[PDB]
Amino acid sequence: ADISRADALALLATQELDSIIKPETSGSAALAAFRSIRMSAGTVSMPVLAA
Amino acid sequence: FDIWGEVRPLVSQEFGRVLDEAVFFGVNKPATWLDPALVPGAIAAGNTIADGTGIDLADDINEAFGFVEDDEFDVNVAFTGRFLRRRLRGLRDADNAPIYLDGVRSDNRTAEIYGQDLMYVGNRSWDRDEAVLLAGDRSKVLLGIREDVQVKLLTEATIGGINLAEKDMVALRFKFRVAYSTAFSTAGGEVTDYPFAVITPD
Amino acid sequence: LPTAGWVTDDTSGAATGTKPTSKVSWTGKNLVAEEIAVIVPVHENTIADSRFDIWGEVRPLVSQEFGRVLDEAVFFGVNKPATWLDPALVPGAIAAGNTIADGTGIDLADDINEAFGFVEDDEFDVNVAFTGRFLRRRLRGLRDADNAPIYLDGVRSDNRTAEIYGQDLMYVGNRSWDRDEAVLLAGDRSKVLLGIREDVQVKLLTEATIGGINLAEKDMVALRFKFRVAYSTAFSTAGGEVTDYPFAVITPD
Amino acid sequence: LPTAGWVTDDTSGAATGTKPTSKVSWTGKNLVAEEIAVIVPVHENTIADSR
Amino acid sequence: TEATIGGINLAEKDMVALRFKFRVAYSTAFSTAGGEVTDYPFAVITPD
Repeated sequence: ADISRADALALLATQELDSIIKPETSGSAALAAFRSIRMSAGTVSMPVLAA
Repeated sequence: FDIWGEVRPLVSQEFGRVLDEAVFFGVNKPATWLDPALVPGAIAAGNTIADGTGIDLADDINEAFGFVEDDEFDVNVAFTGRFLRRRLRGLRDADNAPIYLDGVRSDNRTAEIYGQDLMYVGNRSWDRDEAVLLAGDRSKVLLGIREDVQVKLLTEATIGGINLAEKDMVALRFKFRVAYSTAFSTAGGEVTDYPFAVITPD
Repeated sequence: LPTAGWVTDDTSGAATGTKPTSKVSWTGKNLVAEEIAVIVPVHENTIADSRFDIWGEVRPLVSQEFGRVLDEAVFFGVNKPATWLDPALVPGAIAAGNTIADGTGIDLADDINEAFGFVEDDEFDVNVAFTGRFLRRRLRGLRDADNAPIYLDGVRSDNRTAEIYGQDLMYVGNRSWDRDEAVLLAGDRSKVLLGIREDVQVKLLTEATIGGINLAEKDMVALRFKFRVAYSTAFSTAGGEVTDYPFAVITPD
Repeated sequence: LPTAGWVTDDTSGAATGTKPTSKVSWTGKNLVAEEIAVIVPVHENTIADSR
Repeated sequence: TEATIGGINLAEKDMVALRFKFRVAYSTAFSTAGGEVTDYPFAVITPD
C-alpha cells in the first residue's frame, strides 16, 4: 500500500543539543563573607580579653 | 561531553554547601568546632525576633540590627534566601503606598536594606524554616584554611567494595581542610552578648 | 547533584574516617515537532466575481490563526499534541503550586509581587510576563487609601502601562489568552525552548478530494496551509524539589 | 476568522492525519448621504446701504 | 489528471478528463412604456 513512517524509521535523521541543561552554580556564603587565615598546624590557639 | 569537566564544578559547589550549612545552621557541624553555628548561636544568645512581631519586616529588621548594636557590635553583613525579594517589594505603609520601592511601576532594586547590602545565599545551603535573615559583624567570624581543595585520580584503589582496576573504573577523590570559629570578646559586656542576630519565621 | 561529607582522621578503624562515595546523573528529554494545518476551500465563481483577491485576504488570517493555535497549546493546554510530554505553562504552574488567586492580596500589584515571588523561591529569575489588554485598566486604577495613584505619575499626563516592578508586560492580542484560566503568567523565558522544523507552506489545491467532496468536480479550489513546530520546558531541578517550576500564575478571582 | 488544528504523520489510515477545513466570512453595510440646507433672504438696498 | 470524477480516480486509472464550463444569463428586455403591462413581444402556436 504505502511507505509509513515506521517503514522509513531507520532512514530518519537525528539531532542533539550542543550543551547540557543545568542550574547555575555558586560558592559558599561562608568563604565569601568571612576573613580567613592559613593554618600550618591543624589547630590554632587564640587569646581573648575576658574582664 | 567531558564527564570530569561536568563533575568538577558540581563538587566544588557541594563543598561550599557542606561548609555553609555547618557554619550558618549547624546541620552536620563537627563536634570539635566548639562554637555554635551562627543562626543557632544567635537564637541561644537571645538576639532573635519572630517575623511578624513588629509592624512589618522592616520593623523586625530594625530590631534585629538593634540586638547587634546593643551588644556593642557593628552590622557589616546580612544573609538571606531569594524569598526576601518579594517581602521587601511588598513593604507598604498603612495607606498601601510603597515604603521600600520608588513606586510599583518601574522599580525592583532589592539589593539592600537600611543601606546594608544583602547577601542572597543561592548555594541552596540556606534554611528558610530556621531563618528569614541573619545579620551581624563579619569581622567577628574567623575561618582557617588548613589545606586547599586537593583532587586525585584513583585507578587501582578499592572504593566501597568496587575494585577499580579489576572493573576498568576510575575515580576522583576530592578533599578540603577548613576550620571555623567565632572570634569576639565580651569584656565589660554580658556573657550572652553576641555579634549576630536572626529573624526566625512567623 | 553529588553529596560530600565530613571525615575524621584519628584511626583507621573508624567508619567516619572513610570518604563517602557519590554519583552525578543526567536524563534525556525530547523536543518533538508537530504540525498545524488548515484547508480553506472556495468556489471558483466566488474568486471570479469578487473585486478583492480572496487569497490576499485569507493568507494573513490563517497566519494569525496558526499563531493562536500554537499559543493556546504552549500557554494553556487546549489542544496540545500528546507527543509534547511537558505540561503547558499555565496548567504546569498550577500543578507545581506556583499560583495565587486575583484579589487575595491588598491590590493587583500585591498579587503580581506574590506571583513573581513563587518563581524567585524556585531559584528561577522573572524576565517575562504575559496578560490580556484588560489589565491596563487594572494597572491605571492602582491607588492608595486616600485615592492617589501609586502606579501612574498622577492622572493628567500619564497612561504608560508597559511594565510592573520594572518587568515589561507582553500583552497577548491573538484571542489566545484565556482570562478564565489566568489573569497573568510570569517566569523565566530562558527555560522554554521552541523548535521550528518547517516554516509556513501554502499549496493551491484544484483536483483534490477534501472531506466528502472533489474540488475539480465541484468547480472549487482550496489553499492548504501547514507549519511544523515543537515545544519543551528546558530546565533542570537538580538539587531542588521535583516541583520547582520557572513560572507562576495569577488565577481569576 | 478561520480555525486551524493539529495533524499526525504516522500512517495513511489515521483520522488524526487528515487536515481540517474552515471558512472566512464577510458582511456589508452602507454609508448614505443626507442633506443639511438653509436659505438666507435680504433686500438689495440693505446690502447696498450697510457699512 | 488527478481528480475523482463520478467514482473514477483519474491518476489511479491512468485517465484524464476535460472539464468544460460556460456562464450565461437570460432575462427579457422590453419596455411597456405607453402601452399596457400585459404587452408581450412574442406569440406561440400551440399544438393541435
